[PDB]
Amino acid sequence: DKAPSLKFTAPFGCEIYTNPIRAENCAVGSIPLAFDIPDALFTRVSETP
Amino acid sequence: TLSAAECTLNECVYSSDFGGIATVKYSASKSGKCAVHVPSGTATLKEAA
Repeated sequence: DKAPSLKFTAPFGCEIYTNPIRAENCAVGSIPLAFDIPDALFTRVSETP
Repeated sequence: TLSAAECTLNECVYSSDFGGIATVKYSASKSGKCAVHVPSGTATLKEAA
């Protein structure tokens, strides 16, 4: 008697894997992304439609 | 002799170089050359004709 593993009881629908011990696709929180785009990639308005 | 001309600023950035394009719709009497010029100091024209 050991109860179901974390594969079946982890909140947010995490997938529990081993080697290495990890959780996957936990639908909690948000990742704040920060982009640094150099000025070269910004073309002119006349070039785009 | 020019007639029915309208200027649209389809692009402008106040940069040191020629950072602006003006498109003029024209209905001229005949083909030829115009001495395009801005009497005011608001803008500097890349082309004198």
